[PDB]
Amino acid sequence: AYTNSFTRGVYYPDKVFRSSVLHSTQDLFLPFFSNVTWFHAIHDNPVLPFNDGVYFASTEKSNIIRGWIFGTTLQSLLIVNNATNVVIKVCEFQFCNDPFLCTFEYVSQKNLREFVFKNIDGYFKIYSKHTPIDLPQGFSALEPLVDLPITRFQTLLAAAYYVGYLQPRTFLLKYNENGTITDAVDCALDPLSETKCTLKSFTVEKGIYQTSNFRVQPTESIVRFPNITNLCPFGEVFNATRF
Amino acid sequence: SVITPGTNTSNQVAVLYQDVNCTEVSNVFQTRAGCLIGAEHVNNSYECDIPIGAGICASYQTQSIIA
Amino acid sequence: VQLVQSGAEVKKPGASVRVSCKASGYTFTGYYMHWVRQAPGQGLEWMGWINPISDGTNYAQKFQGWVTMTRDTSISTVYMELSRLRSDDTAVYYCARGGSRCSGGNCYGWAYDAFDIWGQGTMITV
Amino acid sequence: SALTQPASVSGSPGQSITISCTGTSSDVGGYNFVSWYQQHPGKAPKLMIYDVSKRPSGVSNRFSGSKSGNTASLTISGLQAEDEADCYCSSYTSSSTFVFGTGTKVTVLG
Amino acid sequence: ASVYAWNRKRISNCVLYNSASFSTFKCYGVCFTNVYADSFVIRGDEVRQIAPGQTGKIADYNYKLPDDFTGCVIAWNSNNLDSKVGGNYNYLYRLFRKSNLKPFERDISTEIYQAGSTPCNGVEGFNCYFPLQSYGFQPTNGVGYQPYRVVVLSFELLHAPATVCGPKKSTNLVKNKCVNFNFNGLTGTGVLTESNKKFLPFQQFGRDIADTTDAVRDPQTLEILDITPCSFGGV
Ligand SMILES: *[C@@H]1O[C@H](CO)[C@@H](O[C@@H]2O[C@H](CO)[C@@H](O[C@@H]3O[C@H](CO)[C@@H](O)[C@H](O[C@H]4O[C@H](CO)[C@@H](O)[C@H](O)[C@@H]4O[C@@H]4O[C@H](CO)[C@@H](O)[C@H](O)[C@H]4NC(C)=O)[C@@H]3O)[C@H](O)[C@H]2NC(C)=O)[C@H](O)[C@H]1NC(C)=O
Ligand SMILES: *[C@@H]1O[C@H](CO)[C@@H](O)[C@H](O)[C@H]1NC(C)=O
Ligand SMILES: *[C@@H]1O[C@H](CO)[C@@H](O)[C@H](O)[C@H]1NC(C)=O
Ligand SMILES: *[C@@H]1O[C@H](CO)[C@@H](O)[C@H](O)[C@H]1NC(C)=O
Ligand SMILES: *[C@@H]1O[C@H](CO)[C@@H](O)[C@H](O)[C@H]1NC(C)=O
Ligand SMILES: *[C@@H]1O[C@H](CO)[C@@H](O)[C@H](O)[C@H]1NC(C)=O
Repeated sequence: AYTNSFTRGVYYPDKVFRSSVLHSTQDLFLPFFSNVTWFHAIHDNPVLPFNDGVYFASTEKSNIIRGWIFGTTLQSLLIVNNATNVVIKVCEFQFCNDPFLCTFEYVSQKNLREFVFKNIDGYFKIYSKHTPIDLPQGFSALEPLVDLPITRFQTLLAAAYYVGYLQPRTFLLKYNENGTITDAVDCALDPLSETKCTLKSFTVEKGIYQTSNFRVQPTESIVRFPNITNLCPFGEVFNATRF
Repeated sequence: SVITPGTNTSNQVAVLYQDVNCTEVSNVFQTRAGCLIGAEHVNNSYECDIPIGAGICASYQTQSIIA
Repeated sequence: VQLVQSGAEVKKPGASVRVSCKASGYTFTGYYMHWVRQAPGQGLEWMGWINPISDGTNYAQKFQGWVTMTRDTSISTVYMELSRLRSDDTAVYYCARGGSRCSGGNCYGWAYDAFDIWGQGTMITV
Repeated sequence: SALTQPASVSGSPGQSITISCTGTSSDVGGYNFVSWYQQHPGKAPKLMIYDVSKRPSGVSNRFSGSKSGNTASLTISGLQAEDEADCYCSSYTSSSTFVFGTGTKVTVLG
Repeated sequence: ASVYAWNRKRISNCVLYNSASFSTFKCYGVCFTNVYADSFVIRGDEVRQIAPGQTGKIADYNYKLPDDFTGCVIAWNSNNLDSKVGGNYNYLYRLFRKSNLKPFERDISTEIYQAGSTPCNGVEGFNCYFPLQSYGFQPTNGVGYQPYRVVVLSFELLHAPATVCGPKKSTNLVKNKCVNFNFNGLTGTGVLTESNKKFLPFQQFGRDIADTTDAVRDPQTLEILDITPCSFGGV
């Protein structure tokens, strides 16, 4: 079950706030458009592999979705959520995802919510936002953050869900003067996008502009080294031990 | 290199590989000045809106980009 | 160099018997260790080996399913059990420590550094 | 094993009787790893060759190990009355196994 | 740790270099927030391989320093505890692997290292080698053979998290004039005032378009106050 995709794959990992900054960055990002998983629930909702950062949303307005569990490092950690004793723990699998009911752990506190996650090469990073409505076609600010110390996924809980992943990219931000990135433009996702993002302004007059360098990548490689391989006598050189 | 009606005007764009031939990587054209894409070549002639080069110019007209 | 093992762990026929061998002075773990047997005027068998620096083994498939090697690092010791034998399985049986590779050190500290002491799986009478 | 060699190969001293420890191109000619042994009976044995002809340390005196193909071909490099004794052979083998010979009595002549 | 089976320690929110009874110390410094650490017992020769930009079996198959890390390492002779008669074969290391290690990579699978075409099928043989080795370090050891204990440190130099070393202090505060400032993740001099706004709290600080600092979440309340460079100008 498969779908288009659009904006709002953006997030705040930094420690530097900036007012109205219009800054641009080259992190991992969502390649926004035209490709997401979108699912009807069924009797199945299978597990699937991690892939270079993971992006999700779903609607189960009863809080019908329980949540997620993850494999890692190719013990990983799984967290389970409630109005109380919301907890994240790392353990072997012993369970099933149904509704009616170890080495590290951590504890903390039309409807839809969205979440996106990744490892942080020594940390781990968590992000979320929510809003009732079905895709998030129109942009708005996204992914306030949570994080953890530093492969696979599963989940637990007539309902709707969406799945995606991130990729390395580059973007220019746009702002509300509170220093919130109220808007963004990708470098990657079009030559026009590239043009705008390279010139570092959100609009430009009619005209001609130098776009980029390019090169034809080589088709392949050859190494026409010598035609012979007679043994050098180093087993003599190091070896007439009357040295 | 790329050609625009201005960002505010439209999402159309045209592109030029700078005096580079095609047969390497829609509307496609050759000019004695490289490989051109997205713009429309026009047999009518006009005052220069935007320079292409080699006596060639571009504009926006019949409601898009023209060359 | 030191090597020792248990002697005549005599039985009455049909049954199981245990063994232990010991080697030292040689850095006992240094390479996999081999089992061997012979009887007077008979040839010499090899039956397998154990690696001290793992739990890995080989066998001669003649013997698997009724021979029972094991090894120690708490007291530099190695062991074998010969199990529920055929009647008149009887000979002398031994330990040795050769094989394929240098593993550093004396780069061919090898088999007859340890191809050594003897014991007699047997039945007897007073 | 069916790998075999004779019995009571013998001679007067210095005549250098030779031992065709012989098997198969899957064992002796299978492997560059063939091995040889002798003793005065009842002792732990005495290895002279571990690979084709390479003698251990201290093993030199009146020894002439060899192999060609499916025969390990040790010459005892001349007898010297050294022997209330018997003589033997072995190799490493396929699936990292090992093998042994029939071995061979020795006797010495005038 | 047995270095092929290295063990992390992860520490924050508290120096023994205030003594030098320990012998050996490789370093890039002489206070800061929080750290990743590892430690091993190593024969005195092999320590050569333990630096950024290094060769050999350790860098191949047991551990890997990032060549661009930052951190420090302390070591000392541990013979006194460890270099005992006969034994100490516990202290293992990896001699071979199918591939060389990336930084802080680890592997404790123990399949027989086949070499070349040999389908060694989990059994040791010629050209079919068991992957590991261990010192078996003993009292007769020359110093190159003798064990040193070694501990390894590397620094989580991101500055919004709260943590510190043991030895640190802090003062009272004031809202005005030029002053010299410090925080476990921020230090300098500046002419502070209040702020017109507040951050997303995940950001420790505001920064200028020039990337200079502008405001910081002051731990007195994580509070937000906005700072001119101390009053200066031509004459
Ligand atoms: C001065 O003299 C000394 C003493 O001879 C030399 O010592 C040599 O040191 C080398 C290390 O640099 C040793 O090299 C390896 O040793 C391993 C353990 O012994 C062994 O596994 C290697 O085996 C290959 O080489 C052997 C010959 O040394 C071959 O018998 C063996 O089968 C291996 O070669 C295979 O050959 C077949 C057939 O062509 C191929 O199909 C395989 O692909 C080959 N495999 C490999 C892995 O090559 C290797 O020996 C070396 O052993 C040791 N010398 C001796 C005699 O053992 C010094 O090096 C010398 N000085 C100089 C400068 O050479
Ligand atoms: C994803 O992109 C490919 C390539 O353009 C396209 O064929 C496919 O239709 C897209 N996905 C969906 C759900 O349309
Ligand atoms: C900043 O945020 C506040 C509250 O959300 C709002 O009242 C104000 O208009 C915002 N100002 C700007 C410039 O975004
Ligand atoms: C944007 O372009 C359109 C036509 O290209 C024009 O009508 C409009 O005035 C432009 N926007 C502004 C703010 O001038
Ligand atoms: C440009 O490419 C075409 C084929 O793609 C070729 O026929 C032509 O000769 C090329 N231009 C020049 C100047 O060679
Ligand atoms: C442009 O002119 C050329 C030559 O006169 C002719 O081949 C071509 O068909 C014309 N195209 C159009 C769109 O008028």
